[PDB]
Amino acid sequence: MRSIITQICNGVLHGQSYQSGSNDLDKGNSEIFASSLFVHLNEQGKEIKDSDDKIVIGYTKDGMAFQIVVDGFYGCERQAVFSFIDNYVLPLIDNFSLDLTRYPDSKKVTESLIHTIYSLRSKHAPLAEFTMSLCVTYQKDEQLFCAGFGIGDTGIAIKRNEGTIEQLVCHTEVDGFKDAFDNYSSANIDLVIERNSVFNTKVMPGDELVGYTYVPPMLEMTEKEFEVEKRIVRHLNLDPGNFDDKDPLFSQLLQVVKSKQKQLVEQAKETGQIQRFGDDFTVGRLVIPDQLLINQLRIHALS
Ligand SMILES: [Cl-]
Ligand SMILES: [Cl-]
Ligand SMILES: [Cl-]
Ligand SMILES: [Cl-]
Ligand SMILES: [Cl-]
Ligand SMILES: [Cl-]
Ligand SMILES: [Cl-]
Ligand SMILES: [Cl-]
Ligand SMILES: [Cl-]
Ligand SMILES: [Cl-]
Ligand SMILES: [Cl-]
Ligand SMILES: [Cl-]
Ligand SMILES: [Cl-]
Ligand SMILES: [Mg+2]
Ligand SMILES: [Mg+2]
Repeated sequence: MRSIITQICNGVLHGQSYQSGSNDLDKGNSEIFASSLFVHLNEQGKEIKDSDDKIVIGYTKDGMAFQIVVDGFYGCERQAVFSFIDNYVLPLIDNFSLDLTRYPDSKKVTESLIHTIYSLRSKHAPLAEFTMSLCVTYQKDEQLFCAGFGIGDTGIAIKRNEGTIEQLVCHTEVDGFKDAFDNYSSANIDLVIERNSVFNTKVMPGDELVGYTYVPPMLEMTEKEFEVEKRIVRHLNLDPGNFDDKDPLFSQLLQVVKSKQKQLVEQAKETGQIQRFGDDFTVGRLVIPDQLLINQLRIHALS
């Protein structure tokens, strides 16, 4: 392993939360929070499974930043999922960044990467069934860019230095399907790619990527809905109307989620009825580095 991992979270045990803290190596540019928003009450309004989510954030040996957001389907497979990401996905990231620099069409480079990941999964990790988005930075033409993709229900948003929030990877929903890295979706990888998210964008130091496995659904908006041959596909974005330009997006998302979750739990308790809703909740932050930090990380990777 030549990449530098500054934050990692392999699930969290039921009933617990995880807050990573900052890592001094990348000057507090990366953090993870992991918990569960699952609520299950009896009729008293009294409370009644571990997380399958994983986030990895770090830098290649070339100092390029990456974030990987993963959501495993099934609790009995979670170690197969977490091992697959370590053993097969992470070693691809450095060459992905180099191929984005070296080839003219980022869309072809990313489609090739997605095909490779399904092939490795088939050959080496049949029990790793999971949705995933990822992104990496790369340098071209004396500027910095970020490219990646998501298949399934994880998302990646970006808060730009000037304060604008944009979606890079949307949460995709397809009627009657759960598109994913799994045996079933591998039958038509190119159709799966076409209806999910691939992106390529210029970034500046201080732009802030926020990856997440889940948010309470009233906090998303529908960016686009379209039909495929007949199923409806929905692209769901974090709704920027809940945010402002001052604090980091990671800070504001945790605050807006926690306020919404206290409202949901209060409503659920007061109904005098069984209630069950919510899911595992894992959030990663990655601030795009400046050149000085990129150079420091390259040195650290060598020594
Ligand atoms: Cl590695
Ligand atoms: Cl660590
Ligand atoms: Cl913990
Ligand atoms: Cl399960
Ligand atoms: Cl392969
Ligand atoms: Cl093989
Ligand atoms: Cl095998
Ligand atoms: Cl496996
Ligand atoms: Cl480009
Ligand atoms: Cl397969
Ligand atoms: Cl296909
Ligand atoms: Cl909505
Ligand atoms: Cl810079
Ligand atoms: Mg899920
Ligand atoms: Mg899951």
